[PDB]
Amino acid sequence: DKTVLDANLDPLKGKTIGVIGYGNQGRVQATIMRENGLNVIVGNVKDKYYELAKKEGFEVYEIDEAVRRSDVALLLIPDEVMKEVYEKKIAPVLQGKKEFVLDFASGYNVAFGLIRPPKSVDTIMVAPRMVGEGIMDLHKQGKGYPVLLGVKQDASGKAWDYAKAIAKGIGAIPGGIAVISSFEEEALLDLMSEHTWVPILFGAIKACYDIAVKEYGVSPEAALLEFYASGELAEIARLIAEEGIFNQMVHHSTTSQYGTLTRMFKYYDVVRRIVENEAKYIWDGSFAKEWSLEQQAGYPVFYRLWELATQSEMAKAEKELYKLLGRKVK
Amino acid sequence: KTVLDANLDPLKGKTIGVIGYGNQGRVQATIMRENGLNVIVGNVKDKYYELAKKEGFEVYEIDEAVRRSDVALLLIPDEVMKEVYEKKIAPVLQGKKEFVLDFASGYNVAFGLIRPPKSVDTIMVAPRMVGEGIMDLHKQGKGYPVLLGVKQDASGKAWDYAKAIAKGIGAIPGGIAVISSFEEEALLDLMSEHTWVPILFGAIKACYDIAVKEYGVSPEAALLEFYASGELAEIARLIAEEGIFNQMVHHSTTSQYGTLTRMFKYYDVVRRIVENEAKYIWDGSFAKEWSLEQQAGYPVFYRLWELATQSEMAKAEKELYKLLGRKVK
Amino acid sequence: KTVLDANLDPLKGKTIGVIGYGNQGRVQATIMRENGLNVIVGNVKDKYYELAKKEGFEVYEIDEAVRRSDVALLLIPDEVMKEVYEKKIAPVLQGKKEFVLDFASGYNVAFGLIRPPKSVDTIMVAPRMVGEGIMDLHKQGKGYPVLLGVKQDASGKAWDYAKAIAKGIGAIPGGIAVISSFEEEALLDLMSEHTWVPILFGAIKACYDIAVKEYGVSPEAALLEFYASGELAEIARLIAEEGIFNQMVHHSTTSQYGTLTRMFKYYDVVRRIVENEAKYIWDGSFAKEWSLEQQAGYPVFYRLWELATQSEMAKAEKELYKLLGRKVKN
Amino acid sequence: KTVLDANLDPLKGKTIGVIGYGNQGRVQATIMRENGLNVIVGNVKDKYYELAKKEGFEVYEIDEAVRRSDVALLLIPDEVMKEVYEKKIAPVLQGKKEFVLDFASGYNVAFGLIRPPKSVDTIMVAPRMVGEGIMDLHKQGKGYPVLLGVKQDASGKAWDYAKAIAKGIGAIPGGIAVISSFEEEALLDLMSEHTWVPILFGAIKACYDIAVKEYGVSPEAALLEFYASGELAEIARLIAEEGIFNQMVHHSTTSQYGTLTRMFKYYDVVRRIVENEAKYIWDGSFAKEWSLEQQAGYPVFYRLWELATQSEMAKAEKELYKLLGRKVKN
Ligand SMILES: NC(=O)C1=CN([C@@H]2O[C@H](COP(=O)(O)OP(=O)(O)OC[C@H]3O[C@@H](n4cnc5c(N)ncnc54)[C@H](OP(=O)(O)O)[C@@H]3O)[C@@H](O)[C@H]2O)C=CC1
Ligand SMILES: NC(=O)C1=CN([C@@H]2O[C@H](COP(=O)(O)OP(=O)(O)OC[C@H]3O[C@@H](n4cnc5c(N)ncnc54)[C@H](OP(=O)(O)O)[C@@H]3O)[C@@H](O)[C@H]2O)C=CC1
Ligand SMILES: NC(=O)C1=CN([C@@H]2O[C@H](COP(=O)(O)OP(=O)(O)OC[C@H]3O[C@@H](n4cnc5c(N)ncnc54)[C@H](OP(=O)(O)O)[C@@H]3O)[C@@H](O)[C@H]2O)C=CC1
Ligand SMILES: NC(=O)C1=CN([C@@H]2O[C@H](COP(=O)(O)OP(=O)(O)OC[C@H]3O[C@@H](n4cnc5c(N)ncnc54)[C@H](OP(=O)(O)O)[C@@H]3O)[C@@H](O)[C@H]2O)C=CC1
Ligand SMILES: O=C(O)C1(C(=O)O)CC1
Ligand SMILES: O=C(O)C1(C(=O)O)CC1
Ligand SMILES: O=C(O)C1(C(=O)O)CC1
Ligand SMILES: O=C(O)C1(C(=O)O)CC1
Ligand SMILES: O=C(O)C1(C(=O)O)CC1
Ligand SMILES: O=C(O)C1(C(=O)O)CC1
Ligand SMILES: [Mg+2]
Ligand SMILES: [Mg+2]
Ligand SMILES: [Mg+2]
Ligand SMILES: [Mg+2]
Ligand SMILES: [Mg+2]
Ligand SMILES: [Mg+2]
Ligand SMILES: [Mg+2]
Ligand SMILES: [Mg+2]
Repeated sequence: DKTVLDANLDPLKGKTIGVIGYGNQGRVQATIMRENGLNVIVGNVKDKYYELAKKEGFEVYEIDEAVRRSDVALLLIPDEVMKEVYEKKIAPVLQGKKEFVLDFASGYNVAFGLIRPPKSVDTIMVAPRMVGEGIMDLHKQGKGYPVLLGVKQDASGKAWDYAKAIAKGIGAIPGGIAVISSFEEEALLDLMSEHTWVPILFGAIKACYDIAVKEYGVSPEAALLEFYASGELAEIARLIAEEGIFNQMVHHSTTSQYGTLTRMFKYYDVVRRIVENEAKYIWDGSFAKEWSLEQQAGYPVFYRLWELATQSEMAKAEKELYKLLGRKVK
Repeated sequence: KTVLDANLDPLKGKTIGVIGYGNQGRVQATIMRENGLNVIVGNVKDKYYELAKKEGFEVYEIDEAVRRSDVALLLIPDEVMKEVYEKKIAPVLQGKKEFVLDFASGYNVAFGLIRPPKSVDTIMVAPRMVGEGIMDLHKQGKGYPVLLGVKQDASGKAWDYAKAIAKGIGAIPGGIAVISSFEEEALLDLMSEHTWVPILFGAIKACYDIAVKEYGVSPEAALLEFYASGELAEIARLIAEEGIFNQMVHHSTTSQYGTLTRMFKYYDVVRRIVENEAKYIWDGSFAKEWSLEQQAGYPVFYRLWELATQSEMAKAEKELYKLLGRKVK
Repeated sequence: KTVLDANLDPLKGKTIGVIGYGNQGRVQATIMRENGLNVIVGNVKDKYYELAKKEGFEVYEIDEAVRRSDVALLLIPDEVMKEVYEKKIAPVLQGKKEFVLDFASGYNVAFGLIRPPKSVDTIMVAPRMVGEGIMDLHKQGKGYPVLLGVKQDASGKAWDYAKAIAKGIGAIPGGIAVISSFEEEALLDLMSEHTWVPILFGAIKACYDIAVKEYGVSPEAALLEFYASGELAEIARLIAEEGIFNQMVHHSTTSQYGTLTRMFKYYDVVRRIVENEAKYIWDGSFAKEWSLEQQAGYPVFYRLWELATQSEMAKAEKELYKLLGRKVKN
Repeated sequence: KTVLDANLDPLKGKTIGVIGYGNQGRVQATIMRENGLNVIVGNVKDKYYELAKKEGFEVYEIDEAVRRSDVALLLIPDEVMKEVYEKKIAPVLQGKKEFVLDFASGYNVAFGLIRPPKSVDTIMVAPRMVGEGIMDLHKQGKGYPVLLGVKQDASGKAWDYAKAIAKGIGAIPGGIAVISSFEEEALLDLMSEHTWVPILFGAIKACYDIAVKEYGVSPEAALLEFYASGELAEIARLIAEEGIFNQMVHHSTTSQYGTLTRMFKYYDVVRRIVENEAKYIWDGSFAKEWSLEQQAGYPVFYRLWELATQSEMAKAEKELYKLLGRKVKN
């Protein structure tokens, strides 16, 4: 229903695009838009990334200089420090604008109300659902990739004619898929993966090791070679991506199939209660209050939990094994 | 403990017979063919025989391979090793005054489903690898890990065989080889297929069923974030080659902080899950669950593919790939 | 939705192979011979054969019969069908190019105990009827209900057969036919024999064990009120004729008020009894319970008669029938 | 294990910069000037300066002092050390090639609130003493205990400094010095101010609130038995001289038996109180609780003073001291 695959590039012919940020994002969406023939500029603080970006012909300006030069901008800076740069530099300028847009990449700072643009402005979202550099490994092929789209304010009548038209210029369409969503759904799916099935994976290996070694008499050097020092995860995911999450398992054996399914439906009702509680804790914005306060205090907890992980009983006896193998490692 | 090398000299004058020619047969066979070792093959005559007839091997019947040789590698599955030991092979091994029997994975020994005689030496060589990449890793000359173990020894040299085998299947020198048992491997090679495999698939199934049903989300987008992307295919490449707690410097703090605060918040539940799942295996209460299913007709095994492959998630995933250009089943 | 009629020509010009001649075999058999149709009768040779040879039918052996015919009605139980498909029939069915295998109870398909090949059609025709009365009804001319379903179709005409068979077994036109699956066939045909059958027998056993041993009642009277009378037939005949909430006007309000006030007071308990009993069947965790019992020697099945048939209730029941003149136990 | 002595030459030939002149600054300061050592005294100028200029010391401003010297003893609280490192000092320390920063309480390091650079050594020297009695002890000649630790070393001599400092502050030889970390420094220094301090004050508050309001007791007597007398000091002086399980022979059996029978009856409850109170510190979930309070305006710390100082106990205590002649509240 909401599938979107093609859209014209005609609105932007005659409009300036101001890229913001030149991190490991800006070098991708800007370049794919440069060799697609659109007058585009760049804005950053001056560091190694400007000197790099000075070696590429880009018309780098200061930030507030670009955002009075241009017509639209792709605010490709992290979800951490977009608040300071909108509050301090940019937003006192946008009242000097009357026909303008502000294209975001991660809506953590909109759906939770941390930033509030005015009403004479259009806001949109263009989120690559892709690692970001693999795009450059793929865009040469002419095969695009998925994106996401959304709107907060449309005080110009043509928010969608911009958003649908942007994705055609960053190598996403025609050739891939473009999906229609909001910011409120953008931040949830972007967060619920970083809260629910990521740590519960790392939380099990930590407890399939702490049970195999300290209780059941197992060699530490072997316990890791079965969990996550082999090509299991490195190729379980490639198969899930290209075949089907419930269609790869014919490749494995029945002893691997039967034990999986009998225990997947046996624990669907105790990760449900983990996720329901972890989504209500985000839908209500009770995570921004947790993460926005940590930046004020000095990162006191974020500093400790690295020193428990990186000094535990697993990493200690893992760090030696890679020394006994010869990997590229700490 | 670790072994990193051992001479191939015990196995210059004895016959190796590999059984099975499947995902693992060709690779431990071919590598030992190019390493100067008179080796043979034994199987039923089928499509895997036919190319194996096109490869110069002495592909023979099973019990003829085992009156011929004194050593063999029984690379057949953990399911139907029992039928072939009780029926075809084991009545022969009484007629072998000395022999060695090299298993691959010890699901059929540590649980006592098979019991070789006492005039025999049992050993173990388990590739901890994907299986096919080993051949690409034989050409390179970079080996891979293995596991070793013993059930019964009546030669004083159960180890000089096992250590010396792994030198000849492209595992060492260049990789390592770790010392374990059958009892320890059938746990690690099962407790992965019980604990962190399903609880992964059990969360996506409930991070979707909560997003579409209760929170008003597009189905086509819910899949593009979880596991239809390039994400999952490279968070493993980094965990494998950098460190499970050292990839995270690449992500941002919004991705690091939410992870760690919730990993230590749930270590006391997946611990409580795995304790139950290990006691349900250490006591052999899984072989009784899996050996009975084979005897009934696979009745539960047949249903649970029919729920997974007809659920609310796969229905809308099976179509999104049609909107990308990938196959369907 | 609702089927009422279909042709009969898709089966004319073709042979039908009746398998089994039990208390259901003869019914669908004779009705199709009374309709003038070339049908054969495959069986093992016992008293049912010598009977079945006195009835004019042609008998061949099973693997000869299913070869001779074009479709067959495998009217053998759900218990020893697995042995006869595995041993005799199924090695023959690869020697055919179009064929059908008409089942009666799909307990042996939906649970995957049998798996027919790819070049074959599978269907279901379940008489939802007493079975014996159908002969008492074919001498009347009014049909009866059936059920229909498909497991696989490789002819494009899995339905023009199934819809057409039911007209030939005295079910339509005049009754109806309902469209379902095998997966729904076994559930409804099992949820009755798990949920409201035993809970009925489980209450009488506990309305007797409470009236005699705790409240001082004559045993000869406790049975005359529960189930020594035909009053249940006057609840069943009326429920079949009038309506399960319309047979109660015929009773009095003292019988209505106590019923309804307690039907809704316990709907929230038999719900939980049934939810557990349906999840224990949908997942196939009953075939594993019933297919193992056959393999052990029927050890539990043998005991539970000797508790029922030697209990406190049947003892004092078996004598009261001797004190009436009904069939005391053979 | 147990340190008892070390050299003093690694600091001779190098200046020492005393920061802070509080009730701890003067002590380690004067003892090092009494030992004939070139030391300076960096401070803000207040009554502690004018004092500190009357004592002969050289005062410079902070960023002038820490520039002048080679090492410094940052004897300022754990509360406003973050502001002075962030604002003044730390931008200077990149202009040095070898330096040391000797702390006193590692609440501001182990919780990551401060992060010194890579070209710097960090150490810990914690007086485990009242602090004022050290001057009463330096006029005696007997030293006292300390603690030692390291956060980073880039000289190979993080220990020949730390071991050597403690000899210069009247701690060794004659006392001892113990080897620990910052992470253990803050825990033991906090677990005492969380666990056995309040549970003491929490019992007297509930041995008074039960004796007066429920069991009919004179308020003027309930205090004279608990803590109006020096009997606590007669329990503390003896525990320091004799042994925490050897001060009890001096008491009677009625005082011995009731103690021990109830110490082991409640060891399994204060265990659970402390396990929760240590996991709430090891994870740094206290700095997030204390660093936020400073930002809001101290709203809770103002209230909980007004409940204690207006309670039912202090009211009738503040008058009894007026009825004795001790320091009634200022
Ligand atoms: N796994 C991941 O982390 C992935 C994230 N993404 C998204 O893709 C993009 C990632 O590109 P990446 O290159 O990783 O971004 P980086 O963080 O790598 O670079 C950030 C950019 O912002 C500038 N910058 C950083 N901090 C500040 C600051 N405090 N004040 C001002 N400017 C600052 C940087 O330096 P200068 O200004 O000198 O250039 C640079 O241009 C982001 O939008 C991210 O959300 C999507 C997929 C993968
Ligand atoms: N899954 C993996 O990647 C890993 C596998 N292993 C172990 O190695 C072995 C691999 O098993 P798998 O890869 O499944 O082998 P395959 O299923 O890949 O091939 C099966 C082989 O066994 C023969 N075979 C199959 N069924 C029968 C039977 N019923 N009777 C007789 N012969 C039969 C086949 O035909 P023919 O007889 O004509 O050859 C073929 O040679 C297992 O022991 C497994 O534990 C080790 C590490 C990981
Ligand atoms: N209970 C009912 O009223 C209902 C019945 N049905 C279905 O109709 C069928 C009725 O089965 P049922 O009534 O039990 O049949 P019967 O028990 O009435 O008669 C059994 C038939 O099967 C043959 N037979 C029995 N055991 C074997 C065996 N071990 N090997 C070979 N042949 C055997 C018998 O002998 P021979 O082969 O010599 O004839 C006879 O023909 C079932 O599928 C049931 O689900 C449908 C609706 C309700
Ligand atoms: N309190 C105790 O029971 C003991 C504490 N300690 C430890 O030793 C140190 C003692 O701290 P404390 O005794 O509280 O020091 P004091 O409170 O005794 O004196 C405070 C010192 O710091 C300076 N100062 C106070 N506030 C500020 C400020 N906001 N900005 C700049 N300078 C300031 C004061 O004025 P100026 O700068 O003008 O001198 C003075 O020199 C801490 O590290 C503590 O952990 C050691 C033993 C016992
Ligand atoms: O915000 C994040 O961390 C991303 C994710 O969805 O994983 C990259 C966008
Ligand atoms: O079938 C199994 O047991 C294997 C596993 O991955 O655990 C392949 C070896
Ligand atoms: O035996 C069975 O399964 C039947 C039932 O009534 O449930 C007769 C069909
Ligand atoms: O037998 C019945 O149904 C009666 C009732 O109304 O309770 C006694 C008449
Ligand atoms: O810093 C603290 O909190 C101290 C304590 O009372 O334990 C003074 C040392
Ligand atoms: O106050 C006490 O503890 C005494 C006792 O005998 O218990 C008087 C000494
Ligand atoms: Mg994210
Ligand atoms: Mg993610
Ligand atoms: Mg496995
Ligand atoms: Mg595995
Ligand atoms: Mg039934
Ligand atoms: Mg029924
Ligand atoms: Mg303290
Ligand atoms: Mg203290």
